[PDB]
Amino acid sequence: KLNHAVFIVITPSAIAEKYKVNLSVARAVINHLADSQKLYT
Amino acid sequence: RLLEPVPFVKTNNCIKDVDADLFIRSYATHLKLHNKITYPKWCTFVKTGKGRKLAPLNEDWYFIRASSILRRLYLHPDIGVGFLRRQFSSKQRRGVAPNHTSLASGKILRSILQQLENLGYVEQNPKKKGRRLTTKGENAINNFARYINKKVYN
Amino acid sequence: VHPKKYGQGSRQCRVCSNKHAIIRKYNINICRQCFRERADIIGFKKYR
Amino acid sequence: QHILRILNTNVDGKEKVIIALTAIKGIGKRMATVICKQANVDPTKRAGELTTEEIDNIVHIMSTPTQFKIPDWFLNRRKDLKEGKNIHVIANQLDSYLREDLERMKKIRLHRGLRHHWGLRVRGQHTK
Amino acid sequence: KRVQTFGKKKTAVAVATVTNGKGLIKLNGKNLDLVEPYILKTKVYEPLWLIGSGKLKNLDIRIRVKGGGQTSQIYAIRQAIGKGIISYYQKYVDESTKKELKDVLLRYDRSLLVGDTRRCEPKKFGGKGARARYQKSY
Amino acid sequence: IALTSKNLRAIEKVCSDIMKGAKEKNLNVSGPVRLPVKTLRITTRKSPCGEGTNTWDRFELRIYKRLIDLYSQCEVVTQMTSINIDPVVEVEVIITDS
Amino acid sequence: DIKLFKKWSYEEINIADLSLVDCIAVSQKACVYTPHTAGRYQKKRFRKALCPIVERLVNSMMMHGRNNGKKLKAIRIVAYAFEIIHLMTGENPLQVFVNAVQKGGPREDSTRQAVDVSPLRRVNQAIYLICTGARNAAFRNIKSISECLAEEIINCANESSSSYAIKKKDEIERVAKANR
RNA sequence: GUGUCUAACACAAGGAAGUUUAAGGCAACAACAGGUCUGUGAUGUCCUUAGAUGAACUAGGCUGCACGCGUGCUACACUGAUAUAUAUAACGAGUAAAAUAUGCUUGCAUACUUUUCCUCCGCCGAAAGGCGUAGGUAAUCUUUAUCAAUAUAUAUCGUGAUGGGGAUAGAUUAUUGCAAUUAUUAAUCUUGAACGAGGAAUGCCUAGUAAGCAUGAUUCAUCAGAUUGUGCUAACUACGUC
Repeated sequence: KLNHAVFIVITPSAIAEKYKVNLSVARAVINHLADSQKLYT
Repeated sequence: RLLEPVPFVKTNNCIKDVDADLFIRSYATHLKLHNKITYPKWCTFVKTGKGRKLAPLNEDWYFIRASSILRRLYLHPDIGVGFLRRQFSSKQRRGVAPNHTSLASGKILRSILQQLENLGYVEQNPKKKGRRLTTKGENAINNFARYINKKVYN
Repeated sequence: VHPKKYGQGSRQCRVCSNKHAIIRKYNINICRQCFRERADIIGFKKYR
Repeated sequence: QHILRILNTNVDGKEKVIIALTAIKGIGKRMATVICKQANVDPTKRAGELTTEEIDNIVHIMSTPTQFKIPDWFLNRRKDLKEGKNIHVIANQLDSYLREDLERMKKIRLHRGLRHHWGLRVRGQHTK
Repeated sequence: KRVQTFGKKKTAVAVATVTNGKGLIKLNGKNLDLVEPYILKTKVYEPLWLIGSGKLKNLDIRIRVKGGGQTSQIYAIRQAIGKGIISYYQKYVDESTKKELKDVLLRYDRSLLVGDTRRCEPKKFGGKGARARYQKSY
Repeated sequence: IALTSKNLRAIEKVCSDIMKGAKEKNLNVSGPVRLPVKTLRITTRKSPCGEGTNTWDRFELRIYKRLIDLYSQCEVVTQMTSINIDPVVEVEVIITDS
Repeated sequence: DIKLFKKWSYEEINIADLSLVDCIAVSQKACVYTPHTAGRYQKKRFRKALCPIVERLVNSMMMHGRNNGKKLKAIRIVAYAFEIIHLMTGENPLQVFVNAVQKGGPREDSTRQAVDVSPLRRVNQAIYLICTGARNAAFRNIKSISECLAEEIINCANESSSSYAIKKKDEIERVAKANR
């Protein structure tokens, strides 16, 4: 809908909801934070 | 995920102790670092099998595939090119019609097989079918296996 | 005449010469309608 | 700024560069993948932050395959009929040329031409 | 020396070779670690907990696998390990310890003591399944 | 010596006969080796005109192969073979021994 | 003693309907160190009771079209779902799951009249309702099936009317009451 | 325990298994004016039988297409597609043309030698495919202590007919055959339709089943979306009632 742009608990769907973004953008935020499926615990 | 505690003893020196993907990527990266392997040229353009249609989308895939073949070599001693084509097989979507099995591209396999042989890691004998491993290559695989085994352990 | 060496006219049921329903499995060359008469004398027996 | 448009006024920009290019022509995606590689751009990047020069290079590669390592078996419009070879017509020119081919077939008379004129399937719809 | 058993679910057969040893567990040419699916990893780790380390530590286990897919093969391996552990304690150690061990294994489950009873039913003409039939129509 | 038949009882009868036959000249035999059964399977539709429910029946011609072998001179085994034969079974002699 | 995935203690009890406690995997021999053992669970009338409830939950998750035969994946979905529940509240997810199954079971149902409901059937229906609700939530939406299952379980455990299982149970009971 | 406490049944325990253990095969009496004379030198009668309704040979036709109803396949996505990696299966099945040398008038004649069904392996080919050879009468060689695909593991998309979907079409080089031109079949690149999980109706199914996922065999010179087998991945729900 409008949940997709480039510029401004661990799990990608929540991040995608919270900032209103794609799951690819969520994963990139997860990767920046860190600095199939995955273990967030 | 990467490492779990277990009670039993293990061999600790072979591919039969190793995470295949980690080993395959590491050796491929090592080989590219060394620069013994070449893509080469035309192989940047090609497709990997009609069951895919596409290609691996990674740019270092040939080295990865070469390394993956070398692991299959360590498992299966005297294998040849038709065995390789069959090994790398998948399903092919036939359009509206149902799936049937489809080989990987035989030239890339043949090229790797030849290249490894030129770089001395395998030897075709008059005996039996195809290429088996050279000792120097095996000892290197064991050394890389040892590096990984230490790296996880400590 | 003008001969054809392959496809339907190249073969027949050995017993009856008809070109239909021929068992070429194991090189029998008999149509199953003829074969089921003779399968016992040929040595086959059904069990399943 | 960030969602800049693409070839023949198409508004793509948050699409990946491959996905944008495919949304023109090349959506068997092998064509896009090789063009991306010939350009040497990152396929993960988003279309609207390419500069015009990158786009021009891509348009050049798509338009002219001749100076690139692209083999005849890969090519769009592979032999082109007459003794004078032409290759890789693509896009609206391909569509126009194909219309010209159907017209040429019709004038000559070929079964496919005739079926195109009737409005019948070449492979046939089979009874129903 | 050597004691021998096997396990058999569906097609799959896993033969277990239990020799006097030091705590090694193999599956053909490959270490026990290389089962791969996490669920089926636990399934073969299960008997290791049931007999603990110090009763494992004077025996080596080698297992030889033919037939079936992974879930069937792992259950065959698990059954072969169960029977294997018991056979070693019956041939070398003691009957009373074997009975004590078997009690533990029984308390966990029957499937590492007694194999599966399920086997395939043949296809019969008039449908894709064994029993399931092509649609009737009017 | 290899024995092939489609009849169980005839092959087994030959087995007892060859065991006796071997002991007559007190020969050194390796025990009879039963080779994997081959079945000639025909899965046959019932009905000559293909009527009613489709209905298939499965016919089997099951051939049994067995091998019993002997370390003995060439003449002795061929002569033993010629006394031991009956018409129904298929016999092959492969012995070059001494 | 026995802990699920080597993690979850799952020795704690829930009061429930008493009959429901008998049905759920309270027993030691119904407990396992990681899901899946697959005994023969059709054989006798009450035989289904003896099945591990996690084995039943994964089997329900494994249901429907594309999901069929993906038992390991159904195990991964529940394992992921348990992690999510643990994050959302620090409670033991298995205990929460039992609470959701206890909550979800219908007390009465409707017939051509209205009837009480078997405790084994109540568990079977509850798991079915929670998984079907999870699928409905999953299909063509942002939320992963593990998230949906966790979300449904927490809502059902809470006793929220936004739960698909609670809503369906309420409606089923309400129609049964409406007739009788 | 129940049962005339008879024939017998019910539950639990023991047990690899406890209903006749599960699955097949064989299938009465008496019918049907069911189907099959296009399976048959089984066959009555009738037509026809040499400008033959026989034999044989060349095309075209059986897939035609304003359109209607059966049976199947493929989809409608994120528990998914895409790309790598890891694992693996059971039942199988496999031996009179052509080519080359010599003599004659591009052709003919004669001589002589392989292929023939399965192809390992080694070269060349994006690919299809090609070339060179080796073993196979077959528990031996193809090839089966490994010949499948779903599985599963890590990566790429991120709900938008979207990268779902592959209808539809164009341009290729191959393959079988005298002949492929009603796209024969094959791959390569491009082309990117309907379809947002199906209304009234209605099919099959109770334990390794159901469902999904494959694959061998059958026809076959040429071809599986069919049928018939075979396996792996392994459900739900009563467990009965008229």
